[PDB]
Amino acid sequence: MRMDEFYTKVYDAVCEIPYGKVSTYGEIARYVGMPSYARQVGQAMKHLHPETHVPWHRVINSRGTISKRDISAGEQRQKDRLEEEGVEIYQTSLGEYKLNLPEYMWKP
DNA sequence: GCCATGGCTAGTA
DNA sequence: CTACTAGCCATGG
Repeated sequence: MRMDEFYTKVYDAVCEIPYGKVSTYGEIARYVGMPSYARQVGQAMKHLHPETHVPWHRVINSRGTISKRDISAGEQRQKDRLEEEGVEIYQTSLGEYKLNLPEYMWKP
C-alpha cells in the first residue's frame, strides 16, 4: 500500500477513538496493519489542517505521556484539550504532561 | 544515492 | 523513575 492509503486508514482509525479515551502512536500503527510505522503515525497527525475534525489530541506516546513535539511548547494544546474531555492529567518533576494509560486507553 | 529531522519504541541499565 | 541505545522509516534538500 501507499502513503495516502496509509494516511487515510490512520485517520479512519483515530476518528474511532471514543471521546475522553485515548490511544497510542504505536497501537494505531499496529491497528492499520502497519506494525512498524509508529513514527509515521506521528507525522500523519502532525499534518492536519488545524480545522480538522480528527481527534489528533487522543493520540499519545506509548508511555502514556504527551510528546515533546519539540519545535516549541504548543502541545500545551493537546493537554488543554484532553482535559476538556475531563481526562485527568498530571505533571512530572521535569514537564512531561502525563496520564493513567490503563485507565484511559481505548481497548477495543 | 546522501543526509539530517522527526508527536516513536522496545530494550537496557 | 530517568537516560540511553537500537532499531524503525518517510521527508525534504
